[PDB]
Amino acid sequence: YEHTATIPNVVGFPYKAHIERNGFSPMTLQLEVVETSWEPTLNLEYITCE
Amino acid sequence: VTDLSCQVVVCTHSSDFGGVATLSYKTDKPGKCAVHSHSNVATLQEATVDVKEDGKVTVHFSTASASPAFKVSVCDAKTTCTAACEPPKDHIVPYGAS
Amino acid sequence: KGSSLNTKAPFGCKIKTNPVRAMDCAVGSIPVSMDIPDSAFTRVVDAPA
Repeated sequence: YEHTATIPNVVGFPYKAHIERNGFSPMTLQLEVVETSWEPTLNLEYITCE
Repeated sequence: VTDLSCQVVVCTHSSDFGGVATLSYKTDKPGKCAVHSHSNVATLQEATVDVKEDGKVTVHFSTASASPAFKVSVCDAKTTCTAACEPPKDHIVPYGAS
Repeated sequence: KGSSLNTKAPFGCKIKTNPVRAMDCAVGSIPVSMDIPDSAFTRVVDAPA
């Protein structure tokens, strides 16, 4: 009642899992992924101009 | 009827008995058929058999024993079947018997 | 200010401004744990024959 996976994490892939247990029917599913912006723990330095 | 062809749909964990059985009773007149099955290894679901004439009369059957063999007394005969009673997901629940 | 950060980006990421987007990259997979419902599978005799 709790499966697990790991799909290709580029956007532009249909993940899908056809997992069913005994007596539950064959649980097909189709997940997709969209954008995942990186943005690390950044600290600004100098505010340079003329 | 004859040809006691049992179609055990699911071999459950399991809980309250429930599980798949289906006597493909090669019968000419469906009706009230003898249901309660001649084997204590798995507890039967129902008691009478709604006999589909030449039909898979469905039935419940619950056994918790993972090496199950269900030998029913489908009124005009016995009926042989064996399916692995595959163990369930949860841990604690209302009831079960097999 | 020469070649762009996202524009000269390797790893195929969409780079972009202040909410500093580096997204849809060609990097990493998606792990997942799916606590499936009871209602997601059909019945045991609930299926068509």
